[PDB]
Amino acid sequence: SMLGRLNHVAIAVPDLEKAAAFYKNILGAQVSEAVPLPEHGVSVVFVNLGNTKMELLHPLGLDSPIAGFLQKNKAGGMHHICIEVDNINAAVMDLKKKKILSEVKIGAHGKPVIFLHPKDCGGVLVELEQA
Amino acid sequence: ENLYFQSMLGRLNHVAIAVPDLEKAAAFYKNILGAQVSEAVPLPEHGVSVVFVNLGNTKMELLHPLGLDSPIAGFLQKNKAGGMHHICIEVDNINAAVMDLKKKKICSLSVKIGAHGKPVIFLHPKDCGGVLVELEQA
Ligand SMILES: [Co+2]
Ligand SMILES: [Co+2]
Repeated sequence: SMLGRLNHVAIAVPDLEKAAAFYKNILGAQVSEAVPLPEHGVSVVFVNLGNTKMELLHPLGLDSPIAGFLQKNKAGGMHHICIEVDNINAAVMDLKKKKILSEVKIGAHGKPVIFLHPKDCGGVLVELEQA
Repeated sequence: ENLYFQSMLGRLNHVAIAVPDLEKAAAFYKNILGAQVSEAVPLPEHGVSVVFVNLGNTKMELLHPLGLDSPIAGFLQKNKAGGMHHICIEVDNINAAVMDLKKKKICSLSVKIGAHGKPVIFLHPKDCGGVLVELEQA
């Protein structure tokens, strides 16, 4: 098998500051500072849960991919999960061979990623990232 | 970063996904993605059947309604194709946690016995950024 550990769960939030402060000051999580990533059109806050991370996303730019998501879910909502694969290239070829959204691109962690359409995943947008 | 950290929040225990078909969802993660998938476990006391997808560092729970009064039944009526439902974070002691939330004037959605036999509570997604968060005793 090529599948690995869950890298992160992504949450689109309508306010980055108040979302990060909730997990930090209400739930007592270890929370990072807001990191702007213009090449991906989001600002990210990393919530470290020990075994995995939570990514709080906020749009950065008008053509941001998650800008439309927050327009349908104005209060926020779960966006996608990220599972690691030992090799992104053999994975896509095994998925293409298995006749299974994204046309391989460098992800928000500097590693190549792809996104699977939620229809084939049970309703959840699944991002596969090179381990 | 080896900083001073005093907190009762723990590891992420699972991420829950409500699916319109348990069998076809479990088969996808097992046979398409190569994940370790459990057999369907019925939980009538909670009105769901659950399939556990073990990713090593955490688990994903694929939920399907079991009974007409299922709690995720309304979710699957709005999201017919499925969707992410909630996350579950462990706490070192559920009782000290709930009152620390009450002291912080945080109104909770739910203490009840959860799907793993341990006491749980649910926070309203408005205060969590849109995600339903379940706290369960570690
Ligand atoms: Co991501
Ligand atoms: Co749960």
